[PDB]
Amino acid sequence: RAVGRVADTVASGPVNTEQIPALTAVETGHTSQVVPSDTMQTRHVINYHTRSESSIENFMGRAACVYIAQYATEKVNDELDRYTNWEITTRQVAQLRRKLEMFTYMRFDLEITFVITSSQRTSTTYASDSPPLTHQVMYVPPGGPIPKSYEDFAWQTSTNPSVFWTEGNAPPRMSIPFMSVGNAYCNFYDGWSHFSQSGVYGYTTLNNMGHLYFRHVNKSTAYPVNSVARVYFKPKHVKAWVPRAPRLCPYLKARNVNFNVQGVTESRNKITLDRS
Amino acid sequence: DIELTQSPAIMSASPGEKVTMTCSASSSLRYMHWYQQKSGTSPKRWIYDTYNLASGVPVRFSGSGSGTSYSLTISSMEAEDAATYYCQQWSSNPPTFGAGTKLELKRADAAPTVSIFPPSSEQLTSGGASVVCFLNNFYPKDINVKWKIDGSERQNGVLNSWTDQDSKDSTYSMSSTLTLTKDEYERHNSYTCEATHKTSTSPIVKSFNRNEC
Amino acid sequence: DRVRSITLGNSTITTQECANVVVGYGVWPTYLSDHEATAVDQPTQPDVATCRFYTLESVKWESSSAGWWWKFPEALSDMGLFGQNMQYHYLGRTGYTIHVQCNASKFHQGCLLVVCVPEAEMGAATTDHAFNHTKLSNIGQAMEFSAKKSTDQTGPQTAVHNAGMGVAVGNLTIFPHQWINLRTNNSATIVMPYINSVPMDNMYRHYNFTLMVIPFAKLEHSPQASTYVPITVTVAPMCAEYNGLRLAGHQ
Amino acid sequence: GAQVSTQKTGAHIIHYTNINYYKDSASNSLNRQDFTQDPSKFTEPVKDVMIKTLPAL
Amino acid sequence: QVQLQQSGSELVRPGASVKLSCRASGYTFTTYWMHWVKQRPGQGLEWIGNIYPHSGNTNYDERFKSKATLTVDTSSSTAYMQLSSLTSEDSAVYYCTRDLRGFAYWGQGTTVTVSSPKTTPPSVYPLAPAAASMVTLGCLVKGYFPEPVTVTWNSGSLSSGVHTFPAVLQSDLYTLSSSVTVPSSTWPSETVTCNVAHPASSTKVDKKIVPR
Amino acid sequence: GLPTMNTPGSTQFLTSDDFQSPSAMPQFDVTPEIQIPGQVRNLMEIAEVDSVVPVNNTEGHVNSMEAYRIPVRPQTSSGEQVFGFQLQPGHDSVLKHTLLGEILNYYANWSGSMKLTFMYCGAAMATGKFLIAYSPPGAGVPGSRRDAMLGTHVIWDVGLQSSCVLCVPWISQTNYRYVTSDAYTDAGYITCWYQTSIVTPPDIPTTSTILCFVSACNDFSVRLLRDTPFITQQALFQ
Ligand SMILES: CCCCCCCCCCCCC/C=C/[C@H](O)[C@H](N)CO
Repeated sequence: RAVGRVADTVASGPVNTEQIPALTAVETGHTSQVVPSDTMQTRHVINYHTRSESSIENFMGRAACVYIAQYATEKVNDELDRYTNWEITTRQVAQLRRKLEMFTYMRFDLEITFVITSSQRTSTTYASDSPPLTHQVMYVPPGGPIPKSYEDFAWQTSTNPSVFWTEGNAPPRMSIPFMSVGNAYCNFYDGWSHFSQSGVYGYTTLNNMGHLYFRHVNKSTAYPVNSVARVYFKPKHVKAWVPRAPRLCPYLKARNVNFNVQGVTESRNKITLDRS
Repeated sequence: DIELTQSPAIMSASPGEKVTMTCSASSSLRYMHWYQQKSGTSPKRWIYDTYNLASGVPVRFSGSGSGTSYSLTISSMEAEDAATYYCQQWSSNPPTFGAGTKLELKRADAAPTVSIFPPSSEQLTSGGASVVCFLNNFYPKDINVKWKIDGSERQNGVLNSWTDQDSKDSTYSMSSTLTLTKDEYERHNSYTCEATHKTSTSPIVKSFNRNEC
Repeated sequence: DRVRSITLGNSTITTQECANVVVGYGVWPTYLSDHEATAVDQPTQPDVATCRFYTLESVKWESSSAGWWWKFPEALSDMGLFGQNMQYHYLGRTGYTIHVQCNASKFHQGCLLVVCVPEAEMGAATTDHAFNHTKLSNIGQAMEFSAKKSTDQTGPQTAVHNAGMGVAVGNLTIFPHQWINLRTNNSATIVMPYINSVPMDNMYRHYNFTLMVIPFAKLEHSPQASTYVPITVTVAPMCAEYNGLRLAGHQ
Repeated sequence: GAQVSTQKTGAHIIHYTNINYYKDSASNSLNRQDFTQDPSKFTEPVKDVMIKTLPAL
Repeated sequence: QVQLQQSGSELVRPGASVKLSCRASGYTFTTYWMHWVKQRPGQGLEWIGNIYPHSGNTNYDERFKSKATLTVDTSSSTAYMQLSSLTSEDSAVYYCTRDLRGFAYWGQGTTVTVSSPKTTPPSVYPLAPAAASMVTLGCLVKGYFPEPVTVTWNSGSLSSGVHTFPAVLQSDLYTLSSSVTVPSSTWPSETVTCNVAHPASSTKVDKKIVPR
Repeated sequence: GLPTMNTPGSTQFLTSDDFQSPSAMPQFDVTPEIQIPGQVRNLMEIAEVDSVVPVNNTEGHVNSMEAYRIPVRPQTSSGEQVFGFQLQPGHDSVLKHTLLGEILNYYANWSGSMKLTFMYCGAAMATGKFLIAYSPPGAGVPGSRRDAMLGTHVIWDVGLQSSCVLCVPWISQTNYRYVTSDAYTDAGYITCWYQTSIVTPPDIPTTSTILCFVSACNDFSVRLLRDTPFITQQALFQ
């Protein structure tokens, strides 16, 4: 028998026994293993179904948007300026955060894809021939020197990893290893940053993954141009421990588990079904 | 609606205590800038991107603030920390920011002296009259002053000039002056000044008369 | 069977209506091994002065009760030499045996859910405000859930149907749990191992798990019956060891 | 290093070849063909074994 | 280092087009936003106008619209902030700040008043008492219309206890005071004098203080 | 210069592809993994665990613990109804927010048998018998115990073992049903009836409480991964 394949049902007949598979006790914390071959008469079914879609690698291994960055070729305010930054976190989007918060601890590699589009800013004229735009997405490790402005020396990236990409081609992509200092990524942290139980409470004190800096490598354009970089994360080689109950209430903040009080489900009119 | 400034107008702190800041903005923000305006030159930049750095700012300075309330907290005050602090936010109608959060260095509270300099012959010849009394070397800033001549009080034409914080003693010096006329000074006798403060019980009195030359 | 004796140190718990014992995630508590250690110095291992049954205070079950929670190891900070070893050491690592016990007659009814929830990070009551550590866990006091929602400026959100975490309280039965059904049950026993992402941790800055006792069916009886039903919680550390000996904390 | 596995196909020419091109194991593709499981940690976390047909108490 | 400073202007005959000059040359030229922060004696910090050299896209603020022309001239590297059709409210210290992420490179700021007054000479008046081991001194300056004033004591030889007082305007004229501490060893032994000079009006007033 | 040719599909970003990419941190030494208890390898290990069902979700009881408590009392005539819902494990408002319901909402197909466990939480001196049935969808919901004894039922006898399991079999014409329910893949109805009554001694409160738990059997599976329709946002969380 293959692994992942669900169990077949055996044939059963009528019984008159002192055995009681239906009568149990859920006070023990034990979920009963009653199959339909215990409370009725079944036929022999050969079941070819497989649990391939339900694996942790298949359930997590889709690329999901985690951040939408914005930067222009000419500065109007801040935001948006000629460059922008992003502290790496998986908690600004609701879809991947709820998928990750079904487990307490995790361990995975990371594949990062950027979809960098561009559009012309609103002006009185647009007729201008422009060369192809080149972008840089520098990764600054925790503690390193951050770019203070445009044309800064820190974009020389002698040890920091950095990608260059010209518009029109395939999206860029690079793989990341497992970057935690402990043995697993903590999705939750019931604790504080200081030993006196003050400071920051929650998972914010544990996530320290560095920043991600974006800019145009072209010096200028004729007329200004806004640009949007979408970050896509796909976990791979995933391990997961201690499953949590699923999040019911909608999130409010990217650094907190805070919530407004919601009902447990939706309401109906009466507890009984009524028709014939 | 809609005005935006710092929350405390005039504070006071000694070198050795906490300096925690609070501001207000009419519109939300993502970044926040904190500055320091000293009396005598232009202000300087102390905190950008709510935490990052400056050129000459030491390690004891800290900052935060998101949306409509800012916080540029100093963990320990020293003698070089006497300046006014304002915010910044770029817009789309920048809010505007505050005017600056005033503060003075704290030490033992000083009681002043009051010296009346009578008008000489050179002012009364030209056509003017000004009886002065100078309240110098006091602390804190607040003084109730009053002009009393021959018993009754006078508040027209009075002045309240304010020196800044000193660099040697960090106290204040105030000029309490009224202006008069050449026959307005020739119809009263005893021109006095009392400087009411919480340090002393009774305000200090110096008196002079007109019937002596 | 329904009898059970548990002996740990110089203390013994007897039970005559026991359901069973829930053992963690199938894992018994054990000591750390050489291929999982990080700190280099030798740890201390007081096996009988520290691994013994420590009883907390009691709570009163009413027909309006919402539920209680305790956060560990901070709930046993004043208990004996277990609390004295937490003060002098930087790291600690232990498993637990929790025995929650609530007796009533055959004329009372009610059901409690007794969960042990790892990393139960709680959300604040006044959102946009940070909140105190005294409202999250006192040293041995039982913190109380509420029926309706909480509007405290510096505490957590205590509406029990959200369990203080933003989830449905009915889905808490994936954490190691047992029920105390007064029709059939007298007490609940849960054996918890050490669950963390690091092999050792500070026992002051970090709450490992939160033991919640939530009434799902409320206590109701005749008025001429006994009206005071208490619930008592007895916790024993298991395989506790400590690294990093310095002066007494904690700051 | 040509690893020849079995393709995912239905029930009732079926293989594929993979080369690894990079030196880091973080650079590989996903492990989509591992479907092992044991739910007895969560569904039966008890100390004494509970037989299905027997009484529970 | 970003060089150098900004230049100040005096009261002009009315009707002309005023024009400042910011010499901000630490360039790094030329793609930046020279935001002109303004400040009254009420210490309120608002903005006057910006520009962009690559295109010419100037900006403004609701109080200084109609008209504040700020044209870019990169060969001169200058930035103007004067507004046409302005009124007498603009007596303010004028910053001309180049850009970075925050407001990093500020200017030193020039004060320019505008009205239709006449330059009046200063009037150094005697302040001498008519009693201890020390005494104070002073010489009041009454009635000077433009803001430049001078505070000198004995040509800079007794310049320690000189407490500098601001001149709050009343009836559109400035009035401050300027004192010094004089011990009894020099009082009334030696000659102590003061001088208030107005360089915009070109008159120097010297007085020797003798006690009555 | 090896002669190649580009097929359709080049320079595209499909979000469910398996390609290799160059590492950004080359020769990085990852920290060694330890034995944490509770490793999850399949999502169906979670869905096979009992979670209590909010059957009494009539407004306003969804903001309290009254959603989970099914009231039972001594009756005046036998054969009444206790509760009833339609078997839609990812669409019905009774079952979609349980532990089995939140996992099915990440998918579009489901298949297999499910378990319904009921727990009498009354006094130790009160006795009762119930009939929990399951009706396949061809003829509408039953309206009496006579219309429900003809279906797939079980008769619960309340005694020392406080729990009983109604196991819902897999009866359909397709191999998979749809999570967001349509008329083609209807799964039926679940009703519960009074077999006799609740008979208590004196000095015992009248109204009592049953808790209901749902899980999945060992032949359960899901298919067609999709996004959940439960979580939503307008702007990015700051
Ligand atoms: C221009 C080069 C771009 C290269 C991109 C490098 C960024 C990789 C750093 C992120 C790696 C860790 C991501 C963090 C994952 C979750 O937040 C953890 N569960 C919590 O720490």
